[PDB]
Amino acid sequence: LPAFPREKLTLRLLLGSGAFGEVYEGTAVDILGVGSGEIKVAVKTLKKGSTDQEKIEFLKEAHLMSKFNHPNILKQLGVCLLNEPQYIILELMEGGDLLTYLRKARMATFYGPLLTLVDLVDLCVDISKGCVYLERMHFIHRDLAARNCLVSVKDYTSPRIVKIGDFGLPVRWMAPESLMDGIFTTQSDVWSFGILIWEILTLGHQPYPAHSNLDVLNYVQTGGRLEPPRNCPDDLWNLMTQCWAQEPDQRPTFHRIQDQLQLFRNFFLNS
Ligand SMILES: Cc1cc(Nc2nccs2)nc(N2CCC[C@H]2c2cc(-c3nccnc3C)no2)n1
Repeated sequence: LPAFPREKLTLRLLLGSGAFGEVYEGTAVDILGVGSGEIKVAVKTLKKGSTDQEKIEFLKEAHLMSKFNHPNILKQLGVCLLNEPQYIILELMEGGDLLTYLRKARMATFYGPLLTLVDLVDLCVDISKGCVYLERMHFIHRDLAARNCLVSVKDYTSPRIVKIGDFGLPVRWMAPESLMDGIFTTQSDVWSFGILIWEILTLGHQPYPAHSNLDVLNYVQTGGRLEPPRNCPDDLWNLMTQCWAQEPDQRPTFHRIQDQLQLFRNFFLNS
């Protein structure tokens, strides 16, 4: 657990209060090493006067986050758990959640979307590399969706990186086995990854839009799948359908998904 002195941490603005207590944008000194300097950070706080039951949950969250060191997984830089309020220090993803970033790219201008197909494919590659790491760690996320991913930039012209954020009812993202049997495997995360790349390729559309949570479980259990995104490339729709195979055993691995996305990216770039 990366113990960090709260004296080297400064809280500057409030990002929100949708987790344990509040999330702050701040700065940390020497968090990446003694002479590294001041770096921008996100700070997950646990409210002072929190119950023992809440402290243990915060401690669990810090233990899970300490296991992840990958460019496409949100990184925990340090923790302040000796005193109250408790802090979980994270790398700052200034662009916010991927769903909002996608929706704003579609709904901002008249000329066209602020994200091209090649920008979208690179978002899929970034997420799939994060999933390969998780599959290798034998970690099952349980909630892979665009709302649970973060973007490093807020603009649409700078180089960007998408990271898998907060770790796991979200019915539209759940595979059929999770819905009826409560089975949660890396192959059910593969189902969710296909839902997330559909979200990316539609620039933030809600899956199964005409349907409700009860209609979704009925429709999906009986073989019904999402309609293809408008002008979606064939090889991307091929991989999306592979991810939604009724049997988890028939669904491809994350290592295969990364290769197929990489092969499509090369096939697309050569044209
Ligand atoms: C414009 C911005 C940037 C940012 N950046 C962050 N960077 C790191 C953690 S939060 N956060 C935010 N927020 C708005 C709500 C509160 C805070 C937030 C979002 C997340 C998050 N989201 C998706 C997946 N996983 C996580 C942990 N956590 O706090 N708005």
